[PDB]
Amino acid sequence: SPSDFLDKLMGRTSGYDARIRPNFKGPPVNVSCNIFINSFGSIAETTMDYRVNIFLRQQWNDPRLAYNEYPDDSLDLDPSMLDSIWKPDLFFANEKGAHFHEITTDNKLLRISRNGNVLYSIRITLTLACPMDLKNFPMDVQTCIMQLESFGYTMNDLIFEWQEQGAVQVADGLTLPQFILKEEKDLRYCTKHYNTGKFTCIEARFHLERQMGYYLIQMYIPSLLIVILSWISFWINMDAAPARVGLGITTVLTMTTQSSGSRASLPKVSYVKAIDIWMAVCLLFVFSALLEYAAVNFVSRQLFIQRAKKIDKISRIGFPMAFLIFNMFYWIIYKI
Amino acid sequence: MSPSDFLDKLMGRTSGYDARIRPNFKGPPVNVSCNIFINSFGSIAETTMDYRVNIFLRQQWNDPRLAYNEYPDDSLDLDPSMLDSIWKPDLFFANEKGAHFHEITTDNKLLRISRNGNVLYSIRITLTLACPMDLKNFPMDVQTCIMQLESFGYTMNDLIFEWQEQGAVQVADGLTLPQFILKEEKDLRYCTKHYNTGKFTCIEARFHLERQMGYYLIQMYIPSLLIVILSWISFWINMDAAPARVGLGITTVLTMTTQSSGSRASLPKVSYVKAIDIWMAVCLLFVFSALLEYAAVNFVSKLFIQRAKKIDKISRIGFPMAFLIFNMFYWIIYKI
Amino acid sequence: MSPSDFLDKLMGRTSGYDARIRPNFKGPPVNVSCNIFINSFGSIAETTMDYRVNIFLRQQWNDPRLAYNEYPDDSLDLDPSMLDSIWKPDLFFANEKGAHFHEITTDNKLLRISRNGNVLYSIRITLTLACPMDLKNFPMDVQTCIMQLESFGYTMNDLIFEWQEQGAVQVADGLTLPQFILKEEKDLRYCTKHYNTGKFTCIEARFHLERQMGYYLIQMYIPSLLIVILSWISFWINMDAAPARVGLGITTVLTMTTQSSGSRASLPKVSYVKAIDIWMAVCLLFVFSALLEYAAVNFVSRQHMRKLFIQRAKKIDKISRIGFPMAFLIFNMFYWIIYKI
Amino acid sequence: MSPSDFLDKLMGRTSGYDARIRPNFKGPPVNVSCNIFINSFGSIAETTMDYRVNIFLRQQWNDPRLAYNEYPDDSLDLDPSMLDSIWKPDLFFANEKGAHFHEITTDNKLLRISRNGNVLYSIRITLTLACPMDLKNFPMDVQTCIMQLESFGYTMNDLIFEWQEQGAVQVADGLTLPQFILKEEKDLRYCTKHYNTGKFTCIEARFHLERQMGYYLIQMYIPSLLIVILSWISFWINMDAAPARVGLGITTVLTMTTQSSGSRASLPKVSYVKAIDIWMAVCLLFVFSALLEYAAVNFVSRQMRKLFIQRAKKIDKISRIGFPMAFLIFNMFYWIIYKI
Amino acid sequence: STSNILNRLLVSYDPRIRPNFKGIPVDVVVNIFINSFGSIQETTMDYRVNIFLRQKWNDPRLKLPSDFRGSDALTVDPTMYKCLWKPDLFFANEKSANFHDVTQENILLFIFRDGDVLVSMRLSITLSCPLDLTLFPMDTQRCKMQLESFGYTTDDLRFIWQSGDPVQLEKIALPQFDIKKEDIEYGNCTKYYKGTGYYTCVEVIFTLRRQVGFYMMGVYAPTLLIVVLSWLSFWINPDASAARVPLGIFSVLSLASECTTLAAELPKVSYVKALDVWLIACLLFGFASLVEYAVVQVMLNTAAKRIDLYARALFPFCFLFFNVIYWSIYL
Ligand SMILES: *[C@@H]1O[C@H](CO)[C@@H](O)[C@H](O)[C@H]1NC(C)=O
Ligand SMILES: *[C@@H]1O[C@H](CO)[C@@H](O)[C@H](O)[C@H]1NC(C)=O
Ligand SMILES: *[C@@H]1O[C@H](CO)[C@@H](O)[C@H](O)[C@H]1NC(C)=O
Ligand SMILES: *[C@@H]1O[C@H](CO)[C@@H](O)[C@H](O)[C@H]1NC(C)=O
Ligand SMILES: CCCCCCCCCCC
Ligand SMILES: CCCCCCCCCCC
Ligand SMILES: CCCCCCCCCCC
Ligand SMILES: CCCCCCCCCCC
Ligand SMILES: CCCCCCCCCCC
Ligand SMILES: CCCCCCCCCCC
Ligand SMILES: CCCCCCCCCC
Ligand SMILES: CCCCCCCCCC
Ligand SMILES: CCCCCCCCCC
Ligand SMILES: CCCCCCCCC
Ligand SMILES: CCCCCCCCC
Ligand SMILES: CCCCCCCCC
Ligand SMILES: CCCCCCCCC
Ligand SMILES: CCCCCCCC
Ligand SMILES: CCCCCCCC
Ligand SMILES: CCCCCCC
Ligand SMILES: CCCCCCC
Ligand SMILES: CCCCCCC
Ligand SMILES: CCCCCCC
Ligand SMILES: CCCCCCC
Ligand SMILES: CCCCCCC
Ligand SMILES: CCCCCC
Ligand SMILES: CCCCCC
Ligand SMILES: CCCCCC
Ligand SMILES: CCCCCC
Ligand SMILES: CCCCCC
Ligand SMILES: CCCCCC
Ligand SMILES: CCCCCC
Ligand SMILES: CCCCCC
Ligand SMILES: CCCCCC
Ligand SMILES: CCCCCC
Ligand SMILES: CCCCCC
Ligand SMILES: CCCCCC
Ligand SMILES: CCCCCC
Repeated sequence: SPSDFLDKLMGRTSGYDARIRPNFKGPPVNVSCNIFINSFGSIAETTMDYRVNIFLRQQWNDPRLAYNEYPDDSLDLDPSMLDSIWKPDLFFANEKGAHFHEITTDNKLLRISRNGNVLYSIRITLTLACPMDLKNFPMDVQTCIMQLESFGYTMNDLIFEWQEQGAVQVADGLTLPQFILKEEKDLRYCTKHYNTGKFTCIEARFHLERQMGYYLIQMYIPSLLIVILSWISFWINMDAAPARVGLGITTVLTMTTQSSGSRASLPKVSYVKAIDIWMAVCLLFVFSALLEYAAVNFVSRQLFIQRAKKIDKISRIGFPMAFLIFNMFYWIIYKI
Repeated sequence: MSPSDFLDKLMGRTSGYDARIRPNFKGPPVNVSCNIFINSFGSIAETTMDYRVNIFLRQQWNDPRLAYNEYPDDSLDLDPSMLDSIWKPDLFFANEKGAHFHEITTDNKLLRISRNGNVLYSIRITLTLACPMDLKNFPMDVQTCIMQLESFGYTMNDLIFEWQEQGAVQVADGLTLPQFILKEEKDLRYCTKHYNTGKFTCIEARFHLERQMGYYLIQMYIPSLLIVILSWISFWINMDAAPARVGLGITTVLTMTTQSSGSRASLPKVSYVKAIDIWMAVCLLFVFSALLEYAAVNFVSKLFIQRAKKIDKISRIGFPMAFLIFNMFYWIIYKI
Repeated sequence: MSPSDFLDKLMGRTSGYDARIRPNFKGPPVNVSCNIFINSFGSIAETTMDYRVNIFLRQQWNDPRLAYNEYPDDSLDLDPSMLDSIWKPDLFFANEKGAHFHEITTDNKLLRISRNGNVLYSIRITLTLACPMDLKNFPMDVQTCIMQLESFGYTMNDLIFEWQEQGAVQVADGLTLPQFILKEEKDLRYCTKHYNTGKFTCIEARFHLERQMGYYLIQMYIPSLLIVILSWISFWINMDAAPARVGLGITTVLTMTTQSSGSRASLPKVSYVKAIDIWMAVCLLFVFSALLEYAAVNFVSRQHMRKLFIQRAKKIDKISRIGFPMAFLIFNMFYWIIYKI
Repeated sequence: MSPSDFLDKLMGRTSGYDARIRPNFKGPPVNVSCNIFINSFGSIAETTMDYRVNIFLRQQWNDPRLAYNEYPDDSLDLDPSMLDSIWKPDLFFANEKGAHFHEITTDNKLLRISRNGNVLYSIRITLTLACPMDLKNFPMDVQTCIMQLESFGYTMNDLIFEWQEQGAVQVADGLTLPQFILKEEKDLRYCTKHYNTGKFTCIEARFHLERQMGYYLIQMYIPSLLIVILSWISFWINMDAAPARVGLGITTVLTMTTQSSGSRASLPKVSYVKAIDIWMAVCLLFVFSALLEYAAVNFVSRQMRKLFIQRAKKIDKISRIGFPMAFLIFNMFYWIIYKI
Repeated sequence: STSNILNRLLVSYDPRIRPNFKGIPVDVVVNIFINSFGSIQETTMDYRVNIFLRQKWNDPRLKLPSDFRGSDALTVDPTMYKCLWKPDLFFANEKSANFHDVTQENILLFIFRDGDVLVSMRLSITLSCPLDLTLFPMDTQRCKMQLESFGYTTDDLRFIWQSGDPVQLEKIALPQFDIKKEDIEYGNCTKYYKGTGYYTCVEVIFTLRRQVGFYMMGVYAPTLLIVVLSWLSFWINPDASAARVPLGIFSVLSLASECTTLAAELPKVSYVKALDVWLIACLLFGFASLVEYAVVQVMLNTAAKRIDLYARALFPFCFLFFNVIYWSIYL
């Protein structure tokens, strides 16, 4: 009978104390883990965290769970009984909040092999935290990690290792806005040394590059348009003082508004980002254009007309080259 | 007769019904015919790329050991507070992104055991499903958001999921949505996936969502046409004066930029160019080109006056035709 | 004798009361008379089209196997801790959109078994129901948001829901709402659902909600009126101030564009044309026409040895100056009379 | 010596261990030496005056009725499924403002019963603590946010809390924060409460938090300096360009107003005057006084006719040579005060 | 033994029977200790208080045996209240309340010799109080805290405030408010739900006075500055349109934008408030300045000097008069 077999293997008439580790008073029981990213995404910048929907699996070895009745090797079980089995108590060191999934039933899987291997796959949804470096903000390459780590035992009682092949699998249709996930995923070690002993830890690194399309368009094209607007502000008659000063005014106001929006769209980090330098240089160019026009007006008001026109002409033929060389240096430095 | 005794004999303490083993154990798998009932669709959040649905998921398998002959009735209705002591399917939504039951004044489950062994089961879930969206034709897109019913604990060889033959996905008659509209024909294909731990059965339903132009059409296109007409009137001024030509033009560009910021503030940070973006950029380009033409005419400005006036006339005659040609071409491209 | 013995005899171990079979089993259905007590409205959101209500649902069915005779009291009161061991109806709100109980220092249930068998049951729920709104007359609309009590586990022939004849939907005494104001008359229609499985009982009540025009009126009509008068005082100036008038027109056009953009920030992206969008469009059109007529006057004046061009430009300016305000008054009268009926 | 028998004998059915009476009952109170470990700090909100800390609270009391003699090991380890049947202290954070446990793949509790009777107990909590902030020196403040460990069920004579002598408050190695930087010294004071129902215990830790000046400095001082210099170059222009000067002054006034409104919008609606508010007010006052002195010069130039123009030019030159000096004096005077 | 006393007390003690089942109603005294008073949110008409709710009744079935040592008090674990009858005291203003269990469920329970019990559980109640936004920047709201029973009528349960200090706050220091003295009036608040009976109710009324500082620094100074800017726009009188119109334009636009921005946060109440009155009046003064310039232009296009001198003389006086009237009325 299947009920009698389950009862004798586990529960009342079994003698299985679901409180003692396998291989007690001996070598530690290694727990081979392998996650499966079901759906990535939701990379928030303000909260400095991302949400991942993992399909975590792990398979240890329990010697006191061997059976001999059924000829099958991989006997599948009911996710309503795996609460009466000793299980690893791995926790994510930077979970920042997480929960199970229970829809129409629990979302656990149990599979006891013939020799004693026990598969265990639950469907967790983490919102992990990863410190970011926004120095090269429009073209940054983030590295957000998860740290699988035990909590109950010392290293001598529980060791975590990844599978040799296919440790971190990725869904075929996994797509992201903005960022794009790389292919290589490092599997390092994170052995912790707390005040209460050594606790095992394994971490995986996800290299996350950022697509430059949206940022490029939205906060680069308007800047170029405003710079060209200032350039055509050079291309106007000298006598139109109110017109030129007003056009300089609207260029300055547009740059200020765009800089405020760009700085308000990101967390208030201390250092200067790669796009803040671009905004600052564009604003400085517009302000210097207004300054040089005021200088031309002062010189003309005080042979004076000839030198004012010469200054205007050298300005008109000089700022475009300076802007081009600045653009070339900026793009060559921030693309290496 | 005692209904309490009948229920206890059928299942519970003095029954021998072990509610942990699949019906027809070590034998053929059991189909779980599913048919949902969407009570309230909607909440199409574009920023997070997800939507909320309130289904009445139903399923009816066949349990041979639940056949009864004591009661003369066939469709015996049971209590939704005691169905936790039977075998139940454990289907989960592969892209649920979080979901919960409903428990108000009582549980919201239904149970109905037929005479032969058919068991109805209709719970009331509230999902917030995830569907990647494609925004190439942003105002005229045809979105395809799906729900993937899929089992978790049992293998494909131990389980088959199928949709009901007739009327599988029912829709509330009074259902209505803002923005999108739900189509009548819905696709119901298979999604049998091959995980690393075996083949799991899966069934998905496709929901086709058109987009109403009304809000977007009016509020993003009518102002653009008005500003284009304003630019044409700016062409229709004679030699006039600076404000006449420049002013009219200065407003036109300013408003079309306001239109830019407006069309921009409501979408996720997507990389590729949208469809409304093309129209908005072309409108801005037409306004800027009218301003540049006016300038060139001013730079040109009795023979030079005659040629400048002829250029102005040929512009006022040709630009509306070019705009009409562009409008027709754009609409035919995005309406096929 | 012993209250504990009485409780155990009436339900529990030494009772034989199975709290899984409905009263009048294999017989007529058990009607459940319901009457809510709206403690407080609030949070009537437009973005998500839902309103949060804190109802005080009560109901009273007839359970024959709860009769007692030893006690002389008729309205015997029990505890909200032992009502789980009795049969209860399983009504759910078909458009609840999420809800939860209240559990502070205890639960918030009440059990009151009467002498004959009537059982009162009054739990305290906090619903956030969903009601599709009609925003055609958005600043001057009257809404109708409804709740639908409905059973799920049983059949119309096994469970019928009815409202009380007198005082079916009470209202808190000092109840007030921001924006909307609640009416006095509330409809009580029927809601009998026909699902695929069959007929399930449902009963609904309708709350007629008008909208106050104070806030919308003030802070979305006064600025538009003031900007229109700004265009008028631009009209009331000499024609030599071409840069000044064109700059004022630019500012006013930008202001109306910005205000119209800020109009829709707090409303859903509804397809059809609202009530106040027409007003904003007409104000924008009036400012646009003011700038346009300035352009026309500049064209006429500069079209020029005759003073007839200047004379006709001045005549055009004067006639527009005296005419616009009348046209705005006519539009305002038409709009108000047609949208206040 | 079966593990199943030994665990039951030590606690549970065949033990006689009543997990409802404190150790050393009807006697001296039991010390509970505590030592937290900041796993991940941050999320320092300004509007709600709260910060989220992810601790790893540990505590080790002495229960004499848990001693064992069978196993030769001293640091015996027990089950996170067992500690619900032993007496535990009930410390609660007096300013928790909301908290929750952590349960992923299992609970997150550690139990370690020593040979003599010491019982280690380390849970993983994620508090969102509340600390009132003094925003007088807002861009350069040194905040002090605290947590108060304290039980809830006993009296002073029943349960004593103390900090560990060496290494009481540990910090994760690679811990970093946006904006603020967490110091090294952490005061460990006493916060013993005297409620209406008796004297209760209260141990607190102080985290001194400085504020980095980068973002605030750049994004709300560089534009202000640029606009003030724009007002100065408005000074350095022709007197006849009345519309140009008026427009430039109006633009500077509008920019300062918008920047002040934006700066005020990122902080709670506090009553007193901040440190950046003084700077923004002074910059706005300088811009307004600049436009006003232009207005005065324009009035003077109109109303010896030639002498009036000469004195107007003299006033303009005095303004253009003096304003910047006054602004430099104000800048030095302001920076020397809010740095001491 | 040690716990045998409480086992004997709780054996044959039915927790489903209130004390004096057929006798007089149990008199429950209530004491509240506000550990931390939260920030009131004008947007949603609610605030978040954090109290150490305390109750104390008399249970004759829980008299301590004469063999009990210790003077009067017998404290027990927080995990034992499940076997004791407890009043079903609930808050009638709560929106979404919460318990508190960070390490163990925070409930204290004292038992005296005469049978009195003292439950001092901790809550995180989130009340709702309807504000009165007339005189908005200078208002004194009164936000309540109603405690009432649910499942027992007045014949069984009644709540009486403690004869000492029912509220024991020590230091609060709200970010934008300040509470000094409050009244515990409407002590009796018993409600009568139709067809059910009389339910006991008690009520605490606070006085959340609002500090003017932020708003006096928020709108008063910028608006006064803009009005003075319009005055100095009068002062120049260059008769240059391109230099005189933009000042009035900027004044009007800045007033409109500031009004919209500062009103985009308060709840959408429908009645004139002090802030709206001030903004409307100052915006009207700016518009009247622009109309004055327009009339100067039309009269000049008796001289413009006379009318400009009159305006420069009278607008500062009129504004000062309005300011005095406004402050006197609203203070
Ligand atoms: C349906 O269920 C029966 C049950 O024995 C099974 O044999 C069959 O494979 C299932 N699938 C089909 C063909 O519907
Ligand atoms: C409920 O009312 C229906 C309609 O008259 C009736 O069949 C039934 O007797 C009532 N309830 C009872 C007593 O079963
Ligand atoms: C610490 O524990 C000892 C023994 O129980 C007790 O005597 C002492 O009073 C406790 N702590 C203090 C200093 O109160
Ligand atoms: C409050 O009034 C009710 C209603 O009459 C009454 O039953 C009760 O005795 C009164 N209690 C107090 C505290 O005055
Ligand atoms: C809801 C009453 C509305 C009364 C008419 C208001 C008219 C305001 C505009 C006047 C020009
Ligand atoms: C809700 C009553 C509203 C009365 C009218 C207020 C008008 C305020 C603006 C006056 C210029
Ligand atoms: C509810 C009475 C409204 C009276 C008319 C108010 C008009 C205010 C605007 C005046 C320009
Ligand atoms: C220009 C007149 C505006 C007010 C019209 C009022 C019409 C009557 C309304 C009755 C509710
Ligand atoms: C490491 C300190 C950085 C301080 C900010 C520097 C800003 C430089 C750019 C200013 C336009
Ligand atoms: C806390 C008292 C605040 C008084 C008002 C200060 C105003 C400063 C800005 C003036 C432009
Ligand atoms: C109700 C139909 C709406 C059709 C699209 C909007 C038309 C706007 C016309 C001004
Ligand atoms: C760069 C995006 C091109 C999109 C397709 C071509 C559009 C032609 C519009 C006239
Ligand atoms: C207290 C009455 C307020 C009436 C509306 C505002 C009048 C403003 C006049 C300047
Ligand atoms: C059904 C909407 C038709 C909109 C037509 C607009 C025509 C503009 C010239
Ligand atoms: C909108 C303001 C009109 C002012 C007209 C003044 C007429 C004076 C004769
Ligand atoms: C269905 C709304 C029609 C509104 C017509 C307004 C006409 C104004 C002149
Ligand atoms: C952290 C010190 C900053 C000093 C800034 C001085 C700016 C002088 C114009
Ligand atoms: C409490 C401060 C009141 C200030 C009133 C305004 C004084 C000019
Ligand atoms: C500018 C006048 C202020 C008056 C304040 C009120 C004095 C009683
Ligand atoms: C990789 C993106 C290069 C942009 C160059 C713009 C001139
Ligand atoms: C790899 C991208 C190089 C861009 C060069 C731009 C000059
Ligand atoms: C479809 C209704 C259009 C009304 C337009 C009014 C100007
Ligand atoms: C800040 C303006 C400087 C002008 C210098 C002119 C020589
Ligand atoms: C010119 C002011 C310098 C201040 C330096 C403070 C460290
Ligand atoms: C604390 C007040 C400082 C004022 C400085 C004025 C320059
Ligand atoms: C692929 C990005 C194209 C952007 C063109 C402006
Ligand atoms: C890292 C600094 C780059 C500066 C480019 C102008
Ligand atoms: C269906 C929309 C057509 C728009 C033509 C301008
Ligand atoms: C302007 C032409 C529109 C055609 C739509 C099918
Ligand atoms: C030119 C294409 C017309 C299509 C009409 C349906
Ligand atoms: C919309 C106003 C038109 C006036 C024509 C004289
Ligand atoms: C505290 C008063 C500050 C004034 C600054 C001008
Ligand atoms: C800004 C001060 C001006 C003084 C004129 C006499
Ligand atoms: C603005 C003040 C001018 C005073 C002239 C005597
Ligand atoms: C800040 C004072 C300036 C004075 C100019 C005359
Ligand atoms: C930056 C200071 C400039 C001073 C010119 C006189
Ligand atoms: C509106 C003010 C008019 C003043 C006329 C002397
Ligand atoms: C701003 C004050 C003006 C005084 C005129 C006599």
